[PDB]
Order: sequence, then structure tokens, then C-alpha cells
Amino acid sequence: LKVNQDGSQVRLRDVAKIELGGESYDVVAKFNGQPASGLGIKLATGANAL
Amino acid sequence: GAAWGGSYVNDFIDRGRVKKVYIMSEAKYRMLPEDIGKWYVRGSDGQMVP
Amino acid sequence: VDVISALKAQNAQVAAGQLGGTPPVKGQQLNASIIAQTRLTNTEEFGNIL
Amino acid sequence: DIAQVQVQNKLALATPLLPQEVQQQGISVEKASSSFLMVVGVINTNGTMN
Repeated sequence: LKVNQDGSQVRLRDVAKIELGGESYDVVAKFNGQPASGLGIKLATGANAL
Repeated sequence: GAAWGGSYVNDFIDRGRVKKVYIMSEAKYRMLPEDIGKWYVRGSDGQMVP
Repeated sequence: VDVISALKAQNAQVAAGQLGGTPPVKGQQLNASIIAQTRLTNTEEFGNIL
Repeated sequence: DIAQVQVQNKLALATPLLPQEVQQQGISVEKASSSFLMVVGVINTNGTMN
């Protein structure tokens, strides 16, 4: 990110907390109280449901 | 181009409607070929150039 | 060119997020969207551009 | 299908009036539904994955 005048260098570790996380934290699903994820499938117009 | 033909810079909100923002010379200064000399362009030295 | 630059910079949209947005701190209780709209509507605001 | 085509034509006619910001994002024309046909949830019985 920057090199200080004394030669010291600052990186994303020094100013942030890099971490693998979700794109968005808005939606949280639970199945019978257990942490879970799912797909909400919508039928296309004029298609057989079965 | 901006002085003689005009330029659509960006938009603005008026009474909840997006409207364009144009800039152009006031008509007095873009009517005759002699009006070319009235326009100055800044140089790297900071001196306006006819 | 300077007029164009100023006009482009003046009007914009800011995705300012929310107070208490996800992921929230434990115990958070207020979630409000942040609105920072430095938009110019009438003529005088445009004339007042630095 | 013809309805979608006509809607796309009208949307193309109306797009330039829209703000440039929303034009960059890209507008979507899709056949729509209202209710989920099926919800398929995924859980991890080992309680290892959040």
C-alpha cells in the first residue's frame, strides 16, 4: 500500500483484516434451527411443474 | 468543441426528473470567424495562448 | 476544460451504505440507510460551483 | 416471447432518458413469476460448516 520514508512498507495486513466471507450478509437461512443454505426455485412461465 | 458546438456534461435532478446539463459559449462569442481569436487555451507554463 | 471538470465532479451519487449494516456488531439495534446526496438542483447552486 | 420482445423494444426507446449510472448497470427484461415452485435446502449434519 505504501513505502514509508525510512524504507518501512505497509501492506493490507497492517490496515485491514483480509478474510474469506460472503458477498452479502443480509440473507440468513435456518432449517429447523440448523445453519443452512438453499435455492429458491421459480417455475418458468408455461412449463410443466412435475 | 465545447465553446462552439457545446457539450453535454452530466445530468441533474429538477422536480424529480433527470435533465441534461449543456455548456456552450454565449452566442455573442461564437458567431463570426473573427470570434476564434477571442478564445484562449492554457499552456503548461500557465500562460493563456490565443 | 476546467468548467467541464468542475461540473463533472460536482454532481454524483454516493452509495453510502447503512448504519448497522450487515455484518453487524452483536447487540446492534438500529439500522438506517445513509443518505449523502450532494446534488445541485436550481441555477444558483450551479452558479455557486467553485 | 413476443411480449418480452416488445417490452425490450420499449425499454430501448426509454433507456437514453435514464441516468447514465443506471445505464451502466444494465437493465434486465425477464419473464417473471411470483411464487417458488420448490425450495431445496442444504445442511451439513456434521455441524462443521457454517
